[PDB]
Amino acid sequence: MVRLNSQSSGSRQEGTVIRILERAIQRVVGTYTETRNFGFVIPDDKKITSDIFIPKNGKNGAAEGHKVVVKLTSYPEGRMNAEGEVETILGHKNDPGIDILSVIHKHGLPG
RNA sequence: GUUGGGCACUCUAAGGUGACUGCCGGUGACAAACCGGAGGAAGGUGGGGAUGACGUCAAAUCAUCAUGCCCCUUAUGACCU
Repeated sequence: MVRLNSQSSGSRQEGTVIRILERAIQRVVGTYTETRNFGFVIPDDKKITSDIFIPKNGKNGAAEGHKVVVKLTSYPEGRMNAEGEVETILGHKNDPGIDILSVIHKHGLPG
């Protein structure tokens, strides 16, 4: 649900998200990255602007540069990013056919 | 510590070493960089003080001092209370 702002700064009508009724995204594919004490995953859907925090026990074997599926445990809240767990490792992002395989996982196509 | 007690530690202060993106992940010209690893007291210009250029104000000082020419020169010298 979106509240309608009285003033628009442009041609189109502006609005603010007041409430979330239904959550669409529950899985996110991306590229895993390893920091010192925690992971992240950079989402292939760039419409997800924020990097998904992976806690160290959610890594499940994912190395640097591996395309990974990630299940959302939490959503973003304030300035905190979304956290998750690596559900699947696809492989490395430079391996032939992982590009397409990443698509197959992004939509949730049958294996 | 008061005393014997080597003197360990601490302190004192001479002489050294120590940080360099050096090394390791990513990233990116395969480089630089950047992001984050470690190690270390210290992390990415260690932190402070010291040491700049050519400037102009005929800026200020003859009550720092000195000073060419003036003036005072039994006083514009000097001494006391």
